[PDB]
Amino acid sequence: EPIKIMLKPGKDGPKLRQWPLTKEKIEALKEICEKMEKEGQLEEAPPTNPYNTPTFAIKNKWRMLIDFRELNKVTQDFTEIQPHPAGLAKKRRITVLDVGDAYFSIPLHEDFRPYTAFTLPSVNNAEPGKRYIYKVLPQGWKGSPAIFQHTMRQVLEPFRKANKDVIIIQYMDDILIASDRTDLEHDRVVLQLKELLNGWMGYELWPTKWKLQKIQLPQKEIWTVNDIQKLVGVLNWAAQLYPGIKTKHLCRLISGKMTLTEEVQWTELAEAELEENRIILSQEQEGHYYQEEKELEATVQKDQDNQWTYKIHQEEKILKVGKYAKVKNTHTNGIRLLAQVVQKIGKEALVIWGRIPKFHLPVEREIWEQWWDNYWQVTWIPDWDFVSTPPLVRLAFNLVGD
Amino acid sequence: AKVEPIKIMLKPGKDGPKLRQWPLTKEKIEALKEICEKMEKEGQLEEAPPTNPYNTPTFAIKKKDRMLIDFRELNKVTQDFTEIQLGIPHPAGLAKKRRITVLDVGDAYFSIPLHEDFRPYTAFTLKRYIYKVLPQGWKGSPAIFQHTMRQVLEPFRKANKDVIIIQYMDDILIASDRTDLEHDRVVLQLKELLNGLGFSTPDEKFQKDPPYHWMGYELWPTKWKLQKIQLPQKEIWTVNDIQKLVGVLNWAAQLYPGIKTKHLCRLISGKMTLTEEVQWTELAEAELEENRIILSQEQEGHYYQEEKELEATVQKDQDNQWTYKIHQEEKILKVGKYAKVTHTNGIRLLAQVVQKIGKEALVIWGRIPKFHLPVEREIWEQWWDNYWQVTWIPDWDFVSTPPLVRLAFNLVGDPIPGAETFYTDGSCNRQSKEGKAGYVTDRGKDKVKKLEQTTNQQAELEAFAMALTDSGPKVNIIVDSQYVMGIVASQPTESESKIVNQIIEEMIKKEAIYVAWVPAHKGIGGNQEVDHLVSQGI
Repeated sequence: EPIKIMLKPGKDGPKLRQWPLTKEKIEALKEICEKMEKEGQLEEAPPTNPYNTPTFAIKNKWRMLIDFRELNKVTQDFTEIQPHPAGLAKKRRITVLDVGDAYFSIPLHEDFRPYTAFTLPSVNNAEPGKRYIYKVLPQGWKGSPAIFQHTMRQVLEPFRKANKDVIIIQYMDDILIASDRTDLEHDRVVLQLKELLNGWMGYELWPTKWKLQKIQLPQKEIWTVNDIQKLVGVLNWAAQLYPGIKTKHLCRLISGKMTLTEEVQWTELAEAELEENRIILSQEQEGHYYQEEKELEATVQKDQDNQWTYKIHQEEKILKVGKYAKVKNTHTNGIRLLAQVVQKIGKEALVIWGRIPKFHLPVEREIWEQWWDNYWQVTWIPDWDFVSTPPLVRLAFNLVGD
Repeated sequence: AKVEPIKIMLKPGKDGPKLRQWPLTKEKIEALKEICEKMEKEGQLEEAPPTNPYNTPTFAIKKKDRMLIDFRELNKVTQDFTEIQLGIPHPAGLAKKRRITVLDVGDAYFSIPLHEDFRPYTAFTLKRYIYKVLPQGWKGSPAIFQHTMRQVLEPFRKANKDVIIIQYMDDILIASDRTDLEHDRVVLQLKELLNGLGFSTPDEKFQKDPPYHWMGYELWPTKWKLQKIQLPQKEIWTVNDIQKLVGVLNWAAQLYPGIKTKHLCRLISGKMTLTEEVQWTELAEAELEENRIILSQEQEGHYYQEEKELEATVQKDQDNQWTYKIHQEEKILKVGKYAKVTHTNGIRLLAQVVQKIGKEALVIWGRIPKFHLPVEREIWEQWWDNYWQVTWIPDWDFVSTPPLVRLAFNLVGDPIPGAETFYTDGSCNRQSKEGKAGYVTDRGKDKVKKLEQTTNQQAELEAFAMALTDSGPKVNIIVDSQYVMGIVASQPTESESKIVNQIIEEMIKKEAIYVAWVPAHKGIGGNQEVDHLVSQGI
């Protein structure tokens, strides 16, 4: 029998709008839900059900992606699910599988089902929305992996003992198979595991192939007034994030100079200050400041050199910085690029910290919310808000490298 | 042939209505009992058990050519339902088909049974009655009706996969490419299905030939047309009149932008009799007037051919005026506008237009059109390539639809050799709003300007302007305001601000401008001296 589920005190179910989709996605969605209903996993929602969660389709045949972020915020408990073995990041290869279909074998308590309502739109609003609610654990709900743990445990626990070298952990609707085996021995473990589940839609990661990058101060043969002005600027940006960063002596170098092209005459104080700052940045970026008790955040922005970069942080504490290679296709969609960067960052964060960050995106809310789904290939959806990139941050992130 | 009615609830911690039954004339009570007589007869009404404590005010109104129950309180306590269809079909998305037929369901609500446990709350006194069917004016009636109709038509639609059935409220449009004989035959099949499930289809509400009146539109065989929407112009406005008015406006606001119903609703601030004269407010008055203007328009276009391409052509008109046309080859499906509004440029606005059109096209055609834009590719790509913010752009084409969107900015990435360097800054007295804006240059010059009723930001901008104004065709400018820096980076071409406009004016004359920022109050050469210069006495 299904366990009783509760909404947090004073909270009600989701009452969100369904976004318009292409004709092909609508057709694919209706087909998916028809089968699901026929299989007893969904049932039509009555006009008396006032809730609604937005549905999407990702891709080949389509997969339904219901955005249960709001319902997850309002669901009581299941907090301790968003447990992590730091060895994972050291593994040579990690295979991620979407195991959400498995959830459909476990029923959902009849009292919670109405909150899972979703609507399938129709082109030109030719007909009213087709509404459904779940009768079983829904993919995308935080409670599903938790309620499915026993069923999953009955399979993975045995297989884990038989392969103590491989790391098999689950995060939401994902299952990560990580190991140092040769590809054929790895693909082998993966196929085995899939055979056990059946009683596909996933991807590959090569953690040990990821180059660690850091903020690095410029090094020039000859520094000009402009060069020092630019340096002090980014040093001022860093002083807000890193403790101990100073610029008094570097500023003093140009206190009596206004011509941007003029070369500065170095002092021991300035040199020792620039060196101290290099050591601080280097030493502090090799530290460990994570706090699984505070929200994991990621802010994305474009370099002043127009490359995509990001910083993983918690408030002002930066845990990691990265920079992706410049894109050739000059006429690529902006929303597409950003969406690829976001998914790469999340995948990387999953391995490293075991959870998806809340993203702060350099995009207008309305444009992002309307198109993000056309370029999405993973089964998770992070929380995100929208921000503006300050000119200085663009210069600051030009320093990520190595 | 019985399907059990859906179960309904009241909002938690709430109870049905027990309101005052206001006595009315003898003539009235005569017509009313007559109405209820027939409704109880036909099965819409039933008599309330002696234990029913609930009651809702009943009214009689002079035939709009008579009974009106005030379910305002019952609605307030009834649970919430799902709004199963917000969005109206648009004829521009209707595929061009050989035959079309339009028909309405008569007394739609009368055919839908209200759940036994919920009828108690519908009680009203005249003798006392309760509803057995969905009551007109009750909150759940349209949600339940809409839901019921979808299920009645679903089997019909899957039996005739080639026929286009579009249902909105009690209006059904049927279109197909079958023979005149076959089409009429399938329409008769539909009426048989409905009548058999208890839904009447008045012969009078049936429409054989064009033009077809459908949801405010007039469908001709070749093109569609949105008629001017006329709004009631009564002498004395009752609460009920405002209600119906707001109803129409709710629909109309999906066909036109700028429709407001706020101040109009504040006129019927709850508990007031349904017959009570409204107290016109100036803002309510203004709202209706603007609404009448807006709706006194008209639109037209052609029908969709899914096999052919879907295109979108944009053209900038006067100043903030952007217009577009969705078309297939030379056939125009529908035309549109966008003039939405501090400091952007044509490329950023163009992108907003593209977003608007894209969203609209997903809704109407389920597909993204091919865009033809008045902007050169190198210009477009270059700008978005450098900009910090990302935007949506599907495949598109450049089209010489003068005037073209062009950005002409000479912002360079490194200091300009030999060019004079200006250090900019502006102060403001927090309490007197008196400030100063000035500059100092590496060539020895400096200038300060006293400002009144200014602001830090404004002073900062006025200073940047001064530097641009007093410099050659090539200039380096160092500011200490990330604000000014952000604005210059966004290379604006239009603004409401007067100073920002001068800044833009001056910036276009420059061959090259190098603009960088330095932190303030750090004793940085140049910056420190302007800072002191403009802060003196401020």
